[PDB]
Amino acid sequence: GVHTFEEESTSPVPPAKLFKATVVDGDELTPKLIPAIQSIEIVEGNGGPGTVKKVTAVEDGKTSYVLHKIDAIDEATYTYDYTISGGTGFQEILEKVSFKTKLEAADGGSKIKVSVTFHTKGDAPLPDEVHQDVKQKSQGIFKAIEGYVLSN
Ligand SMILES: O=S(=O)(O)c1cccc2cccc(Nc3ccccc3)c12
Ligand SMILES: O=S(=O)(O)c1cccc2cccc(Nc3ccccc3)c12
Ligand SMILES: O=S(=O)(O)c1cccc2cccc(Nc3ccccc3)c12
Ligand SMILES: O=S(=O)(O)c1cccc2cccc(Nc3ccccc3)c12
Ligand SMILES: O=S(=O)(O)c1cccc2cccc(Nc3ccccc3)c12
Repeated sequence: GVHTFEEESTSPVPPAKLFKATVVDGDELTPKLIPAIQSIEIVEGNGGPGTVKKVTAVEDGKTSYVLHKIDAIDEATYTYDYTISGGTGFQEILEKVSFKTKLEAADGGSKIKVSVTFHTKGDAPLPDEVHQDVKQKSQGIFKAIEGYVLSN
């Protein structure tokens, strides 16, 4: 089953700085800022579309990973589209979740435009708990980096 959500939020950080921290320096900063995430390793490609990253994390003493695949990336338009799937750490009811993110200038800061598509196994509805967990983690990473950028 396919479940789509669209959201907008704002940041006081201007788009080039926010894009650089979250997308270009994200693989270095995320493990430093999020206790559970141990590493983000490129397993295929060189940072362009098709690049696959292995994200390893620890929870309740156990180690697992998921795969992050770049669908599109363009620095000039602050565009970053990526898919989370597979590995040993992914939500059981999900085949994949695809993200389309875009920043634009707003009021000295950034407007953030997101489109999120959950692909559930078979014809399963998206449980509230799975929506909530993917959203909290997505927000957590983005907002940990944003706070870091504000501190510097
Ligand atoms: O929980 S997931 O829904 O995959 C998830 C969804 C959205 C963003 C995520 C970012 C990093 C790690 C995740 N999970 C993860 C879990 C265990 C080990 C490694 C990564 C993320
Ligand atoms: O949502 S339901 O209407 O039961 C449902 C309806 C139709 C197909 C479903 C397939 C898998 C899991 C479900 N439920 C489920 C229940 C608890 C937790 C996670 C998924 C499905
Ligand atoms: O939560 S939001 O404020 O849009 C948000 C804020 C900042 C960064 C985000 C990155 C990915 C998805 C989001 N939203 C999202 C929406 C539904 C499900 C999962 C994530 C992000
Ligand atoms: O902790 S929980 O709400 O369970 C939580 C569980 C899973 C993912 C989370 C992502 C961001 C923030 C949380 N809360 C949080 C609460 C206090 C300080 C920092 C983060 C998340
Ligand atoms: O991760 S902390 O452990 O604080 C940390 C530890 C050691 C050095 C740090 C340098 C800059 C920012 C941090 N964190 C940070 C995160 C969000 C907002 C402001 C600062 C640093």
